[PDB]
Amino acid sequence: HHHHHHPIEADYLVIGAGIAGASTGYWLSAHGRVVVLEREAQPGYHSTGRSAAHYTVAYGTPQVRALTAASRAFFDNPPAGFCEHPLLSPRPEMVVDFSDDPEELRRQYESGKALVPQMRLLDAEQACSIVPVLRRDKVFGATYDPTGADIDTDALHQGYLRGIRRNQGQVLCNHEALEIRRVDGAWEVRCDAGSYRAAVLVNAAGAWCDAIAGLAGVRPLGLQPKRRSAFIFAPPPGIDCHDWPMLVSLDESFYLKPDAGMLLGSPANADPVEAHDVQPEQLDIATGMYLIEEATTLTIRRPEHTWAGLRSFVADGDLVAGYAANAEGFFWVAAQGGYGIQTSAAMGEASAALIRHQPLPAHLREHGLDEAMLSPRRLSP
Ligand SMILES: Cc1cc2nc3c(=O)[nH]c(=O)nc-3n(C[C@H](O)[C@H](O)[C@H](O)COP(=O)(O)OP(=O)(O)OC[C@H]3O[C@@H](n4cnc5c(N)ncnc54)[C@H](O)[C@@H]3O)c2cc1C
Ligand SMILES: N=C(N)NCCCC(=N)C(=O)O
Repeated sequence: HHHHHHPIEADYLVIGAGIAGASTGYWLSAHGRVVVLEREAQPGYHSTGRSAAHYTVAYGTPQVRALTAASRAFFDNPPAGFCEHPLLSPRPEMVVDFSDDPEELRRQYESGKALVPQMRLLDAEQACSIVPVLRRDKVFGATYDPTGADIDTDALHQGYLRGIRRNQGQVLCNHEALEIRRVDGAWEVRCDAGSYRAAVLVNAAGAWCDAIAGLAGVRPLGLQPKRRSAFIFAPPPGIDCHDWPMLVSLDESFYLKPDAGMLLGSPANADPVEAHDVQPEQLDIATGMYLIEEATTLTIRRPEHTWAGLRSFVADGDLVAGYAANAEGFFWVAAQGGYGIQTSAAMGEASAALIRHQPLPAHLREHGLDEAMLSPRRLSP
């Protein structure tokens, strides 16, 4: 009974315009008609705008580390015209043992060194020389990754979206997918003003990927969104922190990193929650501030900014890029966890290749990636 536009035909409908949908759509867009359907009025309102992203490697898991390592080539040397300014800024990471767990510290050093030969093992004095506000009594040693970097997430994100548009793709905000149905050989998505059809449905909906499967009648993966809060605060007068590394506790109880001339802190939490527009909890912010004030001489005045975002995982902690078993044309780009920005170039290129029934590109295979490692089929016996 209500008017709708005539349906729009495409080759791939991408649900979600965050880093997952943008990166996959970027690499698809040279090959066919891409339409990205995004619920919000902007593409980076959810997790992709909430990360203050950092890059490493040295450290998630074999699959995560391989996706991250394979992404660096694009970040450091993206195609001409992709963006105006460098995407990465140097920002070593120092993981400090505040627990007195030398065996764990040595484990993480040996493991990181295997992918990052410049990985170093520091004693407590060396850690305190690098971040001089550390309390020496609280520090037992550290690892140091000289190769870490900060990511200009908004430039990267906007570069992917711009590339889609330059290849005649569409990025449509205020286009929540409300219904999804397999109709005459295509996936057909109803948005509030009209419908969209394509042989391939690319589910890149962040914390909402299982909700999208629910609209489509496709068995979900068991994705678990987890809240992480962060805040920005001023350093004390006389503390010149702008060149400090990313500092993380060995047991991931907190982290602290410069963000320009301010400091970013976080309790590095992972509280399981439903997919929603998540807000910071006061106990998260108070805990992060408490732990920083205990580990360092800093005292924290009232934050300038607080927020939280969702880091969404499947059971094994690995990302998912692959067609659903038994659901023709439904492709998952999911379970980015805490790693969606730093893995986005390899995930985007790999997912687009697999959607198109193509082998993974050599340079990805050389970093120890294969289709099986990415597939949702591994979550089932
Ligand atoms: C505090 C914090 C720190 C982090 N640090 C880092 C870091 O250092 N490095 C790193 O790589 N990552 C980091 N992350 C993780 C990173 O934020 C996520 O992995 C990444 O942003 C996930 O991207 P996404 O595209 O899957 O999700 P999102 O950006 O949330 O995008 C999903 C999109 O789908 C849309 N959508 C949902 N349902 C529908 C629907 N029905 N119709 C249409 N659109 C829909 C949403 O509106 C949203 O825009 C951090 C995250 C947090 C919160
Ligand atoms: N880099 C580490 N070794 N751990 C710090 C995690 C930072 C991060 N990607 C996040 O908050 O999701």
